[PDB]
Amino acid sequence: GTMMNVIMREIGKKLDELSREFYESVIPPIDMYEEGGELVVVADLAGFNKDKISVRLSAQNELIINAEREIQYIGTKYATQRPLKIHKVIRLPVKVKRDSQVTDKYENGVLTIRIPV
Amino acid sequence: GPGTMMNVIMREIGKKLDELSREFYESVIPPIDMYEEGGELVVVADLAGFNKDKISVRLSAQNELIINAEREIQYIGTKYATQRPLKIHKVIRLPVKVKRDSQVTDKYENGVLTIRIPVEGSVSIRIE
Amino acid sequence: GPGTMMNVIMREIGKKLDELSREFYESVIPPIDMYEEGGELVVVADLAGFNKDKISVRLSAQNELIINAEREIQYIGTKYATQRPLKIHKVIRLPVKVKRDSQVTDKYENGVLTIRIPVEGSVSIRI
Amino acid sequence: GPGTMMNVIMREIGKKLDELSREFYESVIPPIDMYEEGGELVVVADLAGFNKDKISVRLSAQNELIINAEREIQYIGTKYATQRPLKIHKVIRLPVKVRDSQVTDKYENGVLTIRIPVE
Ligand SMILES: [Cl-]
Ligand SMILES: [Cl-]
Ligand SMILES: [Cl-]
Repeated sequence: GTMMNVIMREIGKKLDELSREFYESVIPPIDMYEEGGELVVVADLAGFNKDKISVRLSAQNELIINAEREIQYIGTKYATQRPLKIHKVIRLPVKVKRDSQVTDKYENGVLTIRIPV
Repeated sequence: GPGTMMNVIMREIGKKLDELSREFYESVIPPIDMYEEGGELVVVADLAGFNKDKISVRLSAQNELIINAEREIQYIGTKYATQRPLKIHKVIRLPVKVKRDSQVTDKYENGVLTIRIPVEGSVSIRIE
Repeated sequence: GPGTMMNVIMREIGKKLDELSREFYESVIPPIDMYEEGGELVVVADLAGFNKDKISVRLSAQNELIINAEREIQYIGTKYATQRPLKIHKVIRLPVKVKRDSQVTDKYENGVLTIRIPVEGSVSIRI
Repeated sequence: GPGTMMNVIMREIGKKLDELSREFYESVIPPIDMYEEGGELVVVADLAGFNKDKISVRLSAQNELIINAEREIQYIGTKYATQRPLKIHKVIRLPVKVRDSQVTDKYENGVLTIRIPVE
């Protein structure tokens, strides 16, 4: 549910055995700043397909990042921490114009989003 | 009923875990997948936005894999959130015994670091 | 070896504790002094920045004192911290039985709330 | 230094909100509000029951803002609880950059309101 519950779930773990469920809550970390008249969001979101990443602006001034991937490995599996599904809701600091041109770029695993304000 | 400090503390922990800091991500990133097939151990790590030259992989004498990375991120203008990690030091305990002597391959594509490691199926050799 | 998650969580909570939430202070304000003098129980509460009409005081069936208080912080500007409480509900176990028949007096000055509660009591005898 | 607040809070684990220690409130009082309007930055702190003369504020080398206060409390009777803090030392990290400047404080209704002007 909450972050606290997510994080407390991992409380007795070593740092190399954190659950997938935890990374599905915590990924992606996000940088946010405003420069040149637009609001810029930057996400570390490695190893997804561009057609499998969705970005959304809510009525509620929330930025929603969605991503999905499938991962199947041949052989003996020892750790499967990399997240399959991502759902990141970001409340926006400053109001964004309803009609706007929004730019995004996905490179080197990094998702950069530019929203005019 | 006066209520308890315990609940107060719990409630406050919750608030503090609600938004997570860069230092927190520096300690948990990368998440890894780890699997063995055809006498190879593979580690796959989500490690977006680094330069190949700034990443290091080290195999220790304790059968551990060490992933290191560092970057600089420039912030201009008002900055509301700064979660993305600048420095990475992930220590992974390897599930199977691996051959330090043999050749280790890795690659870095789409933010994903992959490390292929030969597994010891024989008698171990130490070259030092 | 590999770090511990626990230490990470500890570190993460610890460094944020210098700034504590409004809800935390709504839980712990006010601190009180309590002492019996002159056949009445005296409760002294550090409760700054309230309007005297917004403070209310009650006495439970379970021999508790309840100190309620409410206020709104209007202040406009670019906020950096919001620690100060808005609503106060504090329930205090009273160490002696109160005479439920008697008038309770409360004074409020310098943010300090003083409450005097007449109590029931008798000289102890061992014949 | 760091982790001191953790220890302060964790010391009251297992207590009812009824019976929190003086030392707790000594570390935790006062709650503050911080916000900038105009050139000055205003700090509103709930610091009931002090004597204005006894209240001291300085600005630090590290640019932390320091609030000091001391007082005595008097009881005639049987004491059941003494939570109210006697000595207050609050170090506040300043968000805006500092250059020693004029500071204005007004202490009314137990509320300390201070204005600091930063460039
Ligand atoms: Cl959605
Ligand atoms: Cl190392
Ligand atoms: Cl000093």
